[PDB]
Parts: sequence; structure tokens; C-alpha cells
Amino acid sequence: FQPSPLASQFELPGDFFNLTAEEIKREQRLRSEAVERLSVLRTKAMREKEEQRGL
Amino acid sequence: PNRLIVDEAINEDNSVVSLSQPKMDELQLFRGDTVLLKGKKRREAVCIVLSDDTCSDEKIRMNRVVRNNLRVRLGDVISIQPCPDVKYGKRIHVLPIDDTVEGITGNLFEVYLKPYFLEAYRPIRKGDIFLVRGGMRAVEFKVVETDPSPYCIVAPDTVIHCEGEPIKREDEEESLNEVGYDDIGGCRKQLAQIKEMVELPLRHPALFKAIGVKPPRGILLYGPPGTGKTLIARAVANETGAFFFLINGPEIMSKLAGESESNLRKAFEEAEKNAPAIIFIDELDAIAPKREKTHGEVERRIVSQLLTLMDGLKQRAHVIVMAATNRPNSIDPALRRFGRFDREVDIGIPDATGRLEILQIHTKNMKLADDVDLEQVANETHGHVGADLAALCSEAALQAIRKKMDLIDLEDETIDAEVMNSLAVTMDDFRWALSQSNPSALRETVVEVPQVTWEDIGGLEDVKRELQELVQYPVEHTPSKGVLFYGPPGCGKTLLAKAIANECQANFISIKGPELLTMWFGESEANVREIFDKARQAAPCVLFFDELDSIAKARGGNIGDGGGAADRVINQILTEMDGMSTKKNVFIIGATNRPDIIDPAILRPGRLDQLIYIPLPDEKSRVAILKANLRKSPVAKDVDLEFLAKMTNGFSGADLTEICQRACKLAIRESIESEIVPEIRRDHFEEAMRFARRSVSDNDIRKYEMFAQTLQ
Amino acid sequence: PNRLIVDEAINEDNSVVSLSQPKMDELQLFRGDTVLLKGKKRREAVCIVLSDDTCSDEKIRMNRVVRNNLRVRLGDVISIQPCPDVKYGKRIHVLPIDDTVEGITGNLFEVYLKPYFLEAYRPIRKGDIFLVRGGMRAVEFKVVETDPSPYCIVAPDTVIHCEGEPIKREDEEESLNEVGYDDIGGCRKQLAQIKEMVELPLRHPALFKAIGVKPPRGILLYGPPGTGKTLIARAVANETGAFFFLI
Ligand SMILES: Nc1ncnc2c1ncn2[C@@H]1O[C@H](COP(=O)(O)OP(=O)(O)O)[C@@H](O)[C@H]1O
Ligand SMILES: Nc1ncnc2c1ncn2[C@@H]1O[C@H](COP(=O)(O)OP(=O)(O)O)[C@@H](O)[C@H]1O
Ligand SMILES: Nc1ncnc2c1ncn2[C@@H]1O[C@H](COP(=O)(O)OP(=O)(O)O)[C@@H](O)[C@H]1O
Repeated sequence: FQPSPLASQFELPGDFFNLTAEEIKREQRLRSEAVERLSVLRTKAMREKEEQRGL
Repeated sequence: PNRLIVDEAINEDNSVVSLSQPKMDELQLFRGDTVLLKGKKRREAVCIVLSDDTCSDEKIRMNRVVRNNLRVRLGDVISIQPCPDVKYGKRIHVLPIDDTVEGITGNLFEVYLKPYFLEAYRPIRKGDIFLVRGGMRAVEFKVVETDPSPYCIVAPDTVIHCEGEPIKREDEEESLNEVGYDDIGGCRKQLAQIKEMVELPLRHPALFKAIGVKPPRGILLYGPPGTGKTLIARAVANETGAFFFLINGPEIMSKLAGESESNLRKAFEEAEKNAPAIIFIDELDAIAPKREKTHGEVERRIVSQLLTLMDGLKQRAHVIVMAATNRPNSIDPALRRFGRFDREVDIGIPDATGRLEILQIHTKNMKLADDVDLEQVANETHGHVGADLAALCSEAALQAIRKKMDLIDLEDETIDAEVMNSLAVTMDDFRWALSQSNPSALRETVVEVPQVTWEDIGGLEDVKRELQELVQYPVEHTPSKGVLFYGPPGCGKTLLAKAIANECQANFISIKGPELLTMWFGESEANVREIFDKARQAAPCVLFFDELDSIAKARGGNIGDGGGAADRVINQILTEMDGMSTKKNVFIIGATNRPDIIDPAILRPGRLDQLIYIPLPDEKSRVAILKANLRKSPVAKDVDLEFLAKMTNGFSGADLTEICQRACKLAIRESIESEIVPEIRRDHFEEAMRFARRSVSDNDIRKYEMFAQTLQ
Repeated sequence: PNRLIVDEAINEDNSVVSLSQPKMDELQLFRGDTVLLKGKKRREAVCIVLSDDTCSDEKIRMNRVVRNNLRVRLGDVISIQPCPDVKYGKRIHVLPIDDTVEGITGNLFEVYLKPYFLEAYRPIRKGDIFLVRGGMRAVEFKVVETDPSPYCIVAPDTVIHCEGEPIKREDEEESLNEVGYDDIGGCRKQLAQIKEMVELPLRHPALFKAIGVKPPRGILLYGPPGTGKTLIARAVANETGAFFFLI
């Protein structure tokens, strides 16, 4: 294949960097869930059931 | 689409970012492809993309160097635009930044830039700033000329040039040696807790200005000195961009009446002018000591001024106040009222893993020899905090410096980079520094995940399953939040509490007789509340109260003084248990060898509702115990562990361990005498059997069996 | 080449310098030979070399008197060269320093200088300062005029004069009765620990500026009164040359 220098020339919309209510609430929910997951008292079997989902 | 939220890096390398594989599949780019990242103010950076098992599908993981070049911060969004057209460069001109090249001279290319780029094939863009570590200094460079433009890949055949004065930093650029999140080792959970509470109002202030509900106004960080209380406060401000104002007790208290309160309220006014901002007040117990401890007008009025300044935060939008103390109960309690400083975080003492991470952070700039084993160091440095590990790394460096500088003899204003490049710190230099270092946090209790696992406990197969079900059931599907163990000593009561904590990766808090007695003897039973509060802060954890009757026995046990079964401490424990919910992720375990004389309240519904008997091990368990104790040593094939177990019919697990250690000691002595045999032989176990005895009598077993049948 | 680090000596004698044998053999500088030491401001000192089993190969062990004459301090590097052609002197003129002769009288030569040079074969140079002890006083003497130059060996058959007004002390030299490390008896291990922590930050301040390591900020000395806490603090400041402020 031959790359074309023109593929790297693109200008973003001005509103690109303005995050929505769903994007901001999603991140804050994940922050609360991440702290909760670190606090959870669970056995190795429950830990593996989640980790194994990516294999 | 093609846009991700900026998150923290796992790979510290400055030329690579990590994406979740599904997004690399949508962009049809492979691991190692070069892409451009589009940031704010029409800025871009070029980097290599890889993937891992931890990056979120909708996030991009990049380190501080990449974020600084894009002038973006954690929580922002960037676009990913593959740039396969990038070719190899022919000539690149790189010059250092003045802020980091001071006191050092020599050929910076040969020491830093050459090995940094050699066979690395790092993408480079004109204007990029990057850091190269080495020689106990962190030196960063900027790219000022590229023959190809505006970016290229460095190759082994690319000419690297470096001639000219160091470059002055721009006012919008931060130094890479400023404390950030990558400089914090242990206490990751506490840092995450601060992120949840603090980053949102600072990165998204519009969410809180539109509403009449204020975010938490103050956070009190407490724990021993040198654990990162101020490091977290500064790192958060530096990562979010909020202005950081530093206050401390001595600075205000050293001032005269009027000037003191003026400076305190002036800093608050400056924070509003520079909002968003964080005000960090160190030594809170010094600026706001308990009033009943002083008669001075200055101390009382400063507390009054701080109390009103905290209340005024409902007007000073986007200003958050944090404070540091040694203990939450060493400060004027007024500050902890609803609002003000009603939120607190226990930093604690880093465990062996955290200590290793802290050492790895401090050694980032240090050249270590192959014999240096920082994990072994972290295992030996019990009771040390990050402040002490920093001193340890400094002292190890200084010892290495003296050894070489005595022979180098370079006396000038600056040091050559070449002589620093050849300076390495060996294990002998860390060993020396360890002998000179003394932990600052040796008196406080150290709480960490225990190393005892289920394979270390012989027998009790059903008890193992019971504990696993008690913890797993409330997570997989009122569940009990505690269990009492009773039975003979030396059967594994403590090991059971540790093993469940181990497998759960939970902190183990060990309370022993002497500690329960200390609280009773000194009439300081109120400290039980702090123990339970520690259990909450340490969650997930197992809160183990051993020798529950140690006080009742100290008061007479079978005879008795002015008390009976209940005492100051057990009544405080009962009180605190009623305030702990099953959702606090704390499992309370008790143990006693005399369950007939312990306040029965502990077994009443809502407390230690589970009750498990631990008998002496049977024959198959005793063999398992011997095998577990010998799992770490060479043992000859002539050793018949079943024969030994058949004889030791009345022995406890502790008694079988004594036999193993006796045979071990004999094997070692024989080896030493022969040198002046390489494995434990049957003769060593047979000799141990001549002295080892059962510690638990038949009458004691009947006492426990009758109790078990009485309660069912 | 021939540049060694200045260290402390066990032998308190003013005419003795100790070197490790491997360097004595490499430089052909053998026990009993006379050697010159090159210090600061084109100054030099002459002494007799002896061997021992405690000196490092890269170090030279000398006392305070020799370091003062060379205007050097512990931890620095000086040049060493033999001078086997040194000859014996004939006439030596020595005067006491007025700063150390006060409240006392009598014949200083017969009490101090005579037993000091009595069959000692000491190597002296014009301008050398040396200390002679006795009579519960420590009296410093200077060599002010000799027939040979710039140095010689003082033989028992030479004529030593001790007549004339005492000589004034110069501002470029320190008193040999000032507190130093040789005034500290026990707790030598503690002194070694402090020296490692303090001498280098002060002796080579550019080294800590040049290398990214934090120096110690303060040392707390604790123990019963009268053990030498204030003695160490003074000895360290006087040996390193740093400005001392007492609180
Ligand atoms: N948890 C930690 N992780 C990394 N470094 C730490 C940690 N705790 C302390 N340190 C180090 O120890 C020192 C702490 O000193 P200081 O800045 O006064 O903070 P504090 O006294 O509040 O802990 C710093 O050099 C810091 O890097
Ligand atoms: N079931 C068991 N399996 C293996 N070793 C045991 C067992 N019970 C006791 N031991 C040995 O006894 C020692 C003390 O055990 P521990 O649980 O501390 O007793 P207690 O809980 O009565 O204080 C341990 O080091 C262990 O080697
Ligand atoms: N360790 C020591 N070695 C030698 N002399 C000592 C020592 N400790 C004390 N002295 C002597 O005892 C006296 C102590 O007086 P002072 O200067 O007040 O010291 P300190 O701090 O011990 O009180 C001095 O004369 C000092 O020379």
C-alpha cells in the first residue's frame, strides 16, 4: 500500500471539545463505581468472573 | 466518533499511547501504527498506538508528556487521526530546556538523546517537548528543527544535532518535574476518593454554578507524616489546573494578633480571585488547636476566623479547602461540623507493594546496578513511609556518589554528564543506607493484605467453604457481617481470618489481647471507635478481635476482681458494631479459648451471628498440616509424614509446627557442623518426637464439645 | 598523578605523614624518606613519610598542624612529591607567637624548643607553624629565618636561636589550640556519621547543586549534658571552615 499525505489533513468542528451531559454524567458515574469497586469485599471467584470477560 | 476521553497512562513511555482494541479495529490501525492526536488550541501530537486489557473502550491512555504537548488535561477529549504517510527523518535538531539544565554540563546528546532515540523509532514533531531521565537528573528537551515537516520517525540513520543555548520555557508550559499523579505510589484508593470529590467541580464548574447545592467544602487528610497528604493536594491541583494556595499553622501562628487572621482571610480572598482554586492548610492542629488547651486570644480568634471563612465558601464558588492533620481527633472539633471539614480520608501507611512503587518512583532518575532488588528492599522497610523511602534513595545515591567522586575529583560549578552517566547505585549502597535509615512511622499500626492463603491451613475444609460463602453470598446474590471462632488454641483461628482476607485481597486488622488490655488499663476504651473507623477506611478489610476475654482473664478469669465478663472495651466494641452496616465491606471475626465467660451480647442478632467450632485436626488434616509447614524446605523421601500424624493423635496444629521446626533446626545444625545433610531426614523428625507434646488435654476438648452442643 | 585526598592521622606528630605502602612503593617514597606536600596558594610542607596498615591508597593521613600550614582541609586533594636531596641545616631561628605566650615567662627554648628538636631530625620549612606542649600550656612557634632554604632537616648539632620579640600571627592561618576533631574522645562512630552527612555539603557545595540529591537540613544531637554535643558542633565547623553562628 501507499499512504496519501492528504489523509492526515482534517479540521475538527468548533463544538468537538464541548462534552455533553451524558458524557459528563457517564464519567462521574464511572468515578463513583471505580471507588466502590476498590471498596467491595469479595472472594477470588467473583473477581475472576469479571476479569475473564475480556479473554 | 473517533474521539476519546483522556485518561492516565499505564506505560510511562513518552512516545506511545494505549487504546482499547475495539477502537483500533474501528480505525483499522494496528499495534505500532503512528497516529496524530488533535488537542485544544489547534495543537497536535504524533505517537504510537498500542493496546492493553485495562483501557476503557471510550478513553485514551496517555502520560503527562503527551498531555502537555497537546495542552490538554485528564477528562478532556481528543481526536485520533492515523497518519501512515509519516516517513523517516534525515536531520533533527534538539535543544534542552533551561529549567532542567543547571549545574550540569558535558555532551548531553551522548548521555541522553542518543540512547533515548537509538533504535527506538519514536515519532517526533517540531515543537515537541520530551523528558529523558538519567544521571540523577531529569532533563527535558524541545525539538527546534526537523528536515521533514511537520513530523517524522527517527531512524538509526537520522542525524541528531544539538548546538545552542538552552530554551526558555513558555508561561503556558508546566515543568515535567512538578508533582502529579504519576509521582504518587501507594494509597491509590484514597487518591481515587479525592478524584471523585474534587475533579468534577474543578473540570466542570458549570454543573455546580447552575444549582444551589454546593459540593463538599473541605477535605481533611490524616495519617502519619510523610505519607503524601500534601503530595495528593498538590498533585490534584496541578493535574486539574486549579490554583494551589499553601497555608500552614506555623506560618499563621508566628504572626501577631491581627496580622495572623488577616493573612488567613487574605489567602481565601486570593483563592476566589484565582478560582477555581484549592486551599491546603497543613498542620491543622497547629493553626486550629483545641481551645481548651490554650488561653491565648490569638489561637481562639484564628479558629473563629477559619470557621467563618469555611462558611463563606458557599459564596466563593469553585474554591475547595483541604487540610492535613495527624489524627482526626487532635483538632478543634468545630471544624468537623456539617459542612466545613465534614469529609476526611485516612491515608495510612503504604504496604510492601506501595513501598516498592514509591521506591520505583524515586529511582526514576537513578542508575541502578543489576544487583539492586527494590522489591526485597520494600519487604524489609517495614514501618517506613514515602518520606523515609525518599531519604533511603537519597542516602543510597550519596554513598554511591562519594565512592566515585573521591576518584573523579571534578571541582567546578557544573558536573559533567558523562561522569554521572557512569555512576550506578549498587545493592551494597542500599544496604548501607538501610542500616542508617530509621522509620518515622514505626509506632503506628500497619494494616495490609496478609500473605496467609488457604493452602497454608491444614484441615478445616468445611470452615474454608463457610467463610468463602459468607463473603461471596452477599456479593453474588440480612446477611451476617461477623463470626466467632471457639475451640482449643493453636488450631488456626487467626489463620482463618487471614486466609479469607488474603483471597479477597482485603486488609487484615489484627487486634490482640495486649491491645485490648492497654485500652482497659489506661481507661482509653474510646479508641475502639477509631479502630472501627479504621476498618471502614481500610475497607475491604477483616476486623479480627483476638482473645476477646483477655480483659476478663486479666481481671481474674476464674476468680475475678471488681468486674466479670464485660469490661470497658468490649462494651465499646458492642456499641460500635451496632453502627456498622453489611454494606461497609468489613467482616468482623472474633476468637476466644473460653467462650463460656465472654459477654454473650457479641453473639446476639446483628453481630457475630455465625458461630464455628474449630476442633483439633484429625489424621488426614495433621498430615496436611505437616506438608504445609514443610512446603518451604527440602525434605528427604524417607520422612513418613503419615506415620508421624498417626502418633500425634492429640496434637494441635501449633504442636505439629513445633515438630517441623525442631527437625528443621537439627538439619541446619548438622549441615553447619559438617561444613566446619542438605535435606531434612527422618532422624530429625524422630528426635523431635521425643520432646514434642500435645498442648491441648482431653478435658479441654470435652469443655469445647459440651459448649458446642449447648448452643447447637 | 600523585594527587591524594587529605585525611585524618592517628599519629599526632607534626613531622610525620602516613601513606599506604602500595603508593609508597609506586612513587619510590619509602619509610624514612623526606617528602614535600603541595597545598594552596603555592605553599608547601616538608615531613617524613611512614607506613601503616590503616591508610587508604588514595588518601594521605596528616594531623591538623600540617593541614593548617598547607591551607588545606579534610576531603580535599593535594599533590605529593619526594625530595630525597634535602640536606641538614646549620642555623635555625624560631620565635614564639604572642597569641600563645601570655602570663608566662622564662626560657622558652630550654622548656619547649630544645626537647622538641633534641635528636629528632625534624624537617622544617621557613614560615612553618608548629606546636610544642608542656607546662600545662600549648605554645606555637614559627620558623622565621634559616641559613638553608627553603627547607632543611634540623640535626642535633645545629644552632637553634630563640631570641627577639614574639612573632605576630597572620590572618591567613588559624590557631592550633582551636577546637578540632582531635579534641573529641569517645563517640568517634557518631562523629564519623556526622562528618559524612555534613562535610561534603559544605566542602563541595557545587556537587549538591550539580547533582539532583537533597542534602541534610539539620542534625539533632541528643544525650546527657557534658558528652560533647557542643564540642562536635564546633569541631565540625572549625574543620570545614563554614561560618558558625551560635544560638
Ligand atoms: N504516598 C507517597 N507516594 C510517593 N511519594 C510519597 C508518598 N508519601 C510521601 N512521599 C514522598 O515523601 C515526601 C513527602 O514530603 P512532603 O512534600 O512534605 O509531604 P508530606 O509531609 O505531606 O507527606 C516527598 O518527597 C514525596 O515524594
Ligand atoms: N490448621 C492449621 N494448619 C496449619 N498450621 C497451623 C494450624 N493451626 C495452627 N497452626 C500453626 O500454629 C501457629 C499459630 O497459629 P494461630 O492461628 O496463630 O493460633 P491462634 O489463632 O490460636 O493464635 C501457626 O504458625 C501455624 O503454623
Ligand atoms: N566527648 C568528649 N570528648 C572530649 N572532651 C569532651 C567530650 N565531652 C565533653 N568534653 C569536654 O568537657 C567540656 C564540655 O563543656 P561544653 O563545651 O559545655 O560541652 P557540652 O556540650 O558537653 O556541655 C569541654 O571542656 C570539653 O572539651
